[PDB]
Amino acid sequence: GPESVLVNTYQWIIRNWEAVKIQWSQNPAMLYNKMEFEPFQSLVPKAIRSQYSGFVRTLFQQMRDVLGTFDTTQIIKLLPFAAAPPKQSRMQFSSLTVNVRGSGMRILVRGNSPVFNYNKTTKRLTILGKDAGTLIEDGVESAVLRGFLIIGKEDRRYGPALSINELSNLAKGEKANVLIGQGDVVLVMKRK
Amino acid sequence: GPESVLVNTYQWIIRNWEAVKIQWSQNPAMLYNKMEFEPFQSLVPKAIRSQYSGFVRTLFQQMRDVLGTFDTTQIIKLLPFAAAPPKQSRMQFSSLTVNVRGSGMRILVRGNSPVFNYNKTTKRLTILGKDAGTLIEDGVESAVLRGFLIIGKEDRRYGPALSINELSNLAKGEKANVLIGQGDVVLVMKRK
Repeated sequence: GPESVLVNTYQWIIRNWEAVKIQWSQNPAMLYNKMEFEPFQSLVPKAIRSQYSGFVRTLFQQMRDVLGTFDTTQIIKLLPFAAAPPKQSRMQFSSLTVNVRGSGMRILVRGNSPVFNYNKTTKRLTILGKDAGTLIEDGVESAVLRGFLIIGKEDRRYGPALSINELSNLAKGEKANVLIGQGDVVLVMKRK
Repeated sequence: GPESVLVNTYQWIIRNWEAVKIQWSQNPAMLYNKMEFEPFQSLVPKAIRSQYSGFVRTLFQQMRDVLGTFDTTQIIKLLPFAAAPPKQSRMQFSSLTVNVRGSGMRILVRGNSPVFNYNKTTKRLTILGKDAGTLIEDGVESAVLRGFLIIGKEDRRYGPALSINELSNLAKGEKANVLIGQGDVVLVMKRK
């Protein structure tokens, strides 16, 4: 069923991570267009899956472009969302819907969630409470906000915290504090 | 202090509601530019108060334009946010920051919140747990989402629920289900 599709998709990415990782760097459009992502795509709401894809494809390019920010967990998490024909938008998505267990569950873009839980202690990925396998690894977070880097902890110098939908009029190169999740304020920078 | 400013601003709107209500309908730009809203504006983050204002001014015009949707509570709640020079944006704000009690507290755009609590049973407004006075009243919600009307309860006909940041590519006149708050899905329509 839908839960199996989600677990199986992440299991497949892990099993083939050697090849997938290279393709993500060298020919990502070919990777995104692989048939193996179609079952996952069936779980993503039709009204939004193209915008999710444009978002994730842009995040991935940020990661390619900003040295030292490669994050295996983040690539694996987001990769199936890149598989729709992309459309651009100005929105920041904090989570991404998948239809599973008879409801829309939401995968958090930053860090762990009940759907996608990578255990830094055991090194295994758990999807909806089930094992998906072991991740084989290769401060700035380049694949969370479109057009921004998360650069560290809160700095009071930069004023009141903004929500992720309050960033559109910041200047290129401007730093701001952002409420990125419950009780977690981070410093971001709008990319030049 | 800042808490007093918030309570006093809402008390003032209520005390002068007779005049304010007429001006809101007949000469809203004059109303928005009144000096009495400056102390409230000092509480709104400088980086976002113009965008909050463009949002609220647009919501108010929706209410003027859609017959039978006048909502005294909603006008009073949002009015001080209209007092900044407005700037337009495509964002949907679910809550609006005010700096009070040494933190950024958030006034929910739809319905009640700890900061702004209108009691439908007693008919009084409570701001940060203190009385602000009695509201004197004059299904569609026209002043919550920019470019949309909330039109009723969830209708499964219209598919998976979308978050408020997932609405930008809906067509004019299209209906969708929206997760407007925790465990509350509503049907919306994108205005023609």
